[PDB]
Amino acid sequence: GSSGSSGLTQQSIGAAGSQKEGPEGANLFIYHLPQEFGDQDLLQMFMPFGNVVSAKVFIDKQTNLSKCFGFVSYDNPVSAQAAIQSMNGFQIGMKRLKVQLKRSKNDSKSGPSSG
Repeated sequence: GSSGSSGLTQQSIGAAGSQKEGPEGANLFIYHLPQEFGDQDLLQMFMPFGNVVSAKVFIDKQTNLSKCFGFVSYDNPVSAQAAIQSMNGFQIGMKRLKVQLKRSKNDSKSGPSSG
């Protein structure tokens, strides 16, 4: 496990380490992350599912080490789901992962009207 590849890629976006988010309704929060995983990893971990808009990791204020959880967001709530669908409970290393999009009480999606 923990396989990686440094294949020369011409993908220059600049999301690694950014508290940015997509459109209202779309969100992604990774929890129960390993020590091996960091900031970039998470990005290249969700990239496969789609073009991640935001991808960052939190750090403890006592152990100065990853909080075992990071934030993420897509361009829409339709793609962000694709990830969780599988990621949700992704058995990594010896444990499982926990991904969930920031819950939303009131979501007003101005869709098609007078149709």
